[PDB]
Amino acid sequence: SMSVKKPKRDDSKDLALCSMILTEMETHEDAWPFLLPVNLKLVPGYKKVIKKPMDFSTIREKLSSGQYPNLETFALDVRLVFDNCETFNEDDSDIGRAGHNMRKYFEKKWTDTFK
Repeated sequence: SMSVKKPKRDDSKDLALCSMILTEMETHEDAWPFLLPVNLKLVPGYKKVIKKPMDFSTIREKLSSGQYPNLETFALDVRLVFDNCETFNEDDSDIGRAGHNMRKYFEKKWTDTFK
């Protein structure tokens, strides 16, 4: 509360570490469904159904331009990528499986880096 603060967690390396995680996600072989925004002209249903599209390129641009105020808003956008994928794709499809694999990969790196 006012003039009463928890001890300062060092957040000075957060930007660099989120960039590293994002690099690892970008270079994973199963990243291909997520590298670029879904083409809303060419994919029926996507625009109406997925209220907040997100992809790795868009996360990378947001990261590089100071549009994440803290590491939790970064993790929210990454998880959005996988939540969208599950909304639109059957679990038993290549893209559906890609999304489960990538979410697992991400959550481990996240825990190991920060928790």
